[PDB]
Amino acid sequence: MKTFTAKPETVKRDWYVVDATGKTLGRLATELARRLRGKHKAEYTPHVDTGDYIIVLNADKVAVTGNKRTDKVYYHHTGHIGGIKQATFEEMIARRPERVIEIAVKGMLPKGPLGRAMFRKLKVYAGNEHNHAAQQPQVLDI
Amino acid sequence: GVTFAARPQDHSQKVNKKMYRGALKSILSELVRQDRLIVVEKFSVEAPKTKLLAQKLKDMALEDVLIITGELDENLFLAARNLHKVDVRDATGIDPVSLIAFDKVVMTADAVKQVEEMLA
Amino acid sequence: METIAKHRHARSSAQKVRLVADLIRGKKVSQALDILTYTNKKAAVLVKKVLESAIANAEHNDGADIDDLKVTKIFVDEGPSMKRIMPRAKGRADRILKRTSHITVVVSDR
Amino acid sequence: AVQQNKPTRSKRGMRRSHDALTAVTSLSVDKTSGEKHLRHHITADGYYRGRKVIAK
Amino acid sequence: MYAVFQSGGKQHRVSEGQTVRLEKLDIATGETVEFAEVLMIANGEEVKIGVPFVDGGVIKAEVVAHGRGEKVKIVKFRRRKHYRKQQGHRQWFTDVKITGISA
Amino acid sequence: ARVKRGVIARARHKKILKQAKGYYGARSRVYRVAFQAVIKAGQYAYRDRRQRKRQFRQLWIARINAAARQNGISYSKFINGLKKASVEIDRKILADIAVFDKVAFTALVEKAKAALA
RNA sequence: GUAACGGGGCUAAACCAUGCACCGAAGCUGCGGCAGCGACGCUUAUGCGUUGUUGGGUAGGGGAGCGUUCUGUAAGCCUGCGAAGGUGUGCUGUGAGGCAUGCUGGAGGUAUCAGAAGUGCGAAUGCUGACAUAAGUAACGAUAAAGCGGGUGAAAAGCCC
RNA sequence: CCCGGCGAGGGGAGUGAAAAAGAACCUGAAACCGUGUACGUACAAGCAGUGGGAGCACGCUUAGGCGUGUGACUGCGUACC
Ligand SMILES: [Mg+2]
Ligand SMILES: [Mg+2]
Ligand SMILES: [Mg+2]
Ligand SMILES: [Mg+2]
Ligand SMILES: [Mg+2]
Ligand SMILES: [Mg+2]
Ligand SMILES: [Mg+2]
Ligand SMILES: [Mg+2]
Ligand SMILES: [Mg+2]
Ligand SMILES: [Mg+2]
Ligand SMILES: [Mg+2]
Ligand SMILES: [Mg+2]
Ligand SMILES: [Mg+2]
Ligand SMILES: [Mg+2]
Ligand SMILES: [Mg+2]
Ligand SMILES: [Mg+2]
Ligand SMILES: [Mg+2]
Ligand SMILES: [Mg+2]
Ligand SMILES: [Mg+2]
Ligand SMILES: [Mg+2]
Ligand SMILES: [Mg+2]
Ligand SMILES: [Mg+2]
Repeated sequence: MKTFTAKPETVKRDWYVVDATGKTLGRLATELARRLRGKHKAEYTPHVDTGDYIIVLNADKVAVTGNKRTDKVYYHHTGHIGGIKQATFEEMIARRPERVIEIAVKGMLPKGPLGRAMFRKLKVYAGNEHNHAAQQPQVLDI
Repeated sequence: GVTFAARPQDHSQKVNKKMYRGALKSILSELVRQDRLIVVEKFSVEAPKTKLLAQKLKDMALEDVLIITGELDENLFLAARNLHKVDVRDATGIDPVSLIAFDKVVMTADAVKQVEEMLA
Repeated sequence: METIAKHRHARSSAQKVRLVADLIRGKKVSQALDILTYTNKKAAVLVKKVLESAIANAEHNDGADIDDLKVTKIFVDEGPSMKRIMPRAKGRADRILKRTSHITVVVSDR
Repeated sequence: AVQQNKPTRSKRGMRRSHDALTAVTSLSVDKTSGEKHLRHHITADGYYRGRKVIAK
Repeated sequence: MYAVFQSGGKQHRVSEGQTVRLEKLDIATGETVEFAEVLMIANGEEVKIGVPFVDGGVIKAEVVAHGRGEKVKIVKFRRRKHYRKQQGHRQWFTDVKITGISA
Repeated sequence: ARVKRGVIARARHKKILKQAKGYYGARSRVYRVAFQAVIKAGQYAYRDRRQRKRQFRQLWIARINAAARQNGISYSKFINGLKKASVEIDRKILADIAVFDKVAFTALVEKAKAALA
């Protein structure tokens, strides 16, 4: 007999809301990447996106510990001459604060097509209200 | 060329005389045990005619046989040269391979005496 | 009815001929002839002669009415290659392949 | 200047993909002679835009 | 109602009337077999094993056929060391139809 | 005597190319390359017949851990509860149950809780 | 080009000490099967019932097999109601392989048991024949120069006037 | 008999048991090159497989699905001598 494998035309996905008022970054993106990959559903399948859709708001109000507001540096390279660009945490807060959540989740998610496809289910916003009320989102508590 | 070319080689083995004679003793004993051996006094015909020879083999109910003689008859050898399933030989000129190959073997009684003297 | 015509041992490369054949594969006969007529290449000349041969063979040996006729199958296989010596510099020589083609055109009505 | 591996059928298709012929399919019909020709080009019968030249 | 049991060193969940491939058994073709080492029986209300081997639980089954499985290849190969082997294998199976479930 | 080799060579080559249908290019067409990739396919077959067991077991354990945390307990405490409840149900069947019949799994969790505390 | 945890990331997800769980390999166990070596009884390793044990492996030693060509068995057997070879499929054994058959082919092949080998190819910048590759790329052979009307001709920048 | 240039080559007729035996000629493998159908591929990287596996198209039926062709996605994974 053959053990169950999830089928992408049968997948029942749901929608959730995460308040990010004052939460811890790594410990939050933990639960986020978990719910996006589908490690919480009993019908998990490693090659089928079996997670859910998550809307995280107040992404500007994430907390980190220590001097990571000052000393933790995000680096990226262009591909050019000496094109290494660095930015601190509060520089990312001032520039585009959703990038912190998005890069942390993308790092926790796998590399490749299924990782990017389940990363597509992550919607983050800096404010407190949003334009996605039509999907009947249920509050996630964490 | 060929990597190791061939030469005209003699395939003649060496046969021990006692091994040869014991093989012939055993081969005739096994012919008797297979009941493939018949002994009569006289076997000849006084005309060189394969018609007469084939009629005599029909009267003896014989198909693929081996004739052996005490001494050799002109007309008897002439009547079975042209017959493929039948060879006619002198009692000296024998081979175990044709002793096997032919379905039954018939022997002159004088040839039986010469064979048993020749084996001893 | 499918009607076959072909040209063996044409003195041109099948690579060059399939460039012409890919224009008129599947089209009608009249537009096919017009495209070959106003297409400016050696293989177009050759396949125009082959296609006119196909037209005539279809008209003559079997079912007529050219007006109800479409270009259906066309394929250009490669043929044998004539192997010549070309003298290059410093005493050496190189093989030369005068590549040929088998041009086959099958024409039918429906 | 020479290669180090042998290229493929697939690479040969990817290179010859654009080396493919574009027909004209835009022919024009002369009013007078009642035949067709290339646009701005003359007929074999000395006609162009209705009027007449050599027609040898 | 469905049943979970132990047959060939491999546990199996099954419903009533289902055909299950198993390991080789010494039993004949048309002989009826039973299993009293059942682990789970379920309905709207279920009975699991607390300690194993359900009290009233029994599975009646019928052997349908015996056979040999799909052949698989074994290739062994040491690169640069001048050694390779190959073997072939088919695993013996018995097919059963599960007739009866009882508790 | 002199023996020619064509028929038996063609048989062996044809057998290997039969085993190498569906491969990319010279892997399907050329003996000197197909004979390598079939042996490598044998290596990977000999490896992955083992690795099916690891990969399916970690799939099963993932689904059991997910459904156990749905019913409010961890995988470790759940397996410990089954071993102290003397339960010998394996992870294949538990995964199939935790997919299909949730309530049976919930009752197994409650038995593991009662065996734990 | 961050670049001194693999990474994301962590004030515990780090460190010292303690406990109970869990994961985790081709190790161990469970099932089913093969072979070798013993050790056993009917019986003679022909085998059968267990039971113990072993089974990574280069150079290399030993033991057992398959398949091809030819000779005897073969003036026998198969074959024009279709042989060898070629291409597919299905079945079979641990293995080299075998068996039945469709299509092609159009006249030879050979069971069983023995016998003799030019007896099994991926490699040696191996030899011969064929076929791709760069690729429709470079070049088309002194930079002394060509232009037009007519003719032949299926069609002419080159041929003729 | 027809097309084509009084060609090369071809389609019919026809001989023949056979023309896919038509003079490059018995059989006609492989490399290589085409044509048609089915499936996949245009946000996705690496000895191109293997293992799992969704979907698509056919062939079977005891009609549960066993079979073939394809292989979205995923774990592992650096040819041979
Ligand atoms: Mg990874
Ligand atoms: Mg092929
Ligand atoms: Mg454990
Ligand atoms: Mg294991
Ligand atoms: Mg083991
Ligand atoms: Mg065992
Ligand atoms: Mg060994
Ligand atoms: Mg022969
Ligand atoms: Mg060289
Ligand atoms: Mg060479
Ligand atoms: Mg050019
Ligand atoms: Mg170039
Ligand atoms: Mg150039
Ligand atoms: Mg140039
Ligand atoms: Mg010049
Ligand atoms: Mg002049
Ligand atoms: Mg002619
Ligand atoms: Mg030829
Ligand atoms: Mg021929
Ligand atoms: Mg895409
Ligand atoms: Mg990898
Ligand atoms: Mg070698």
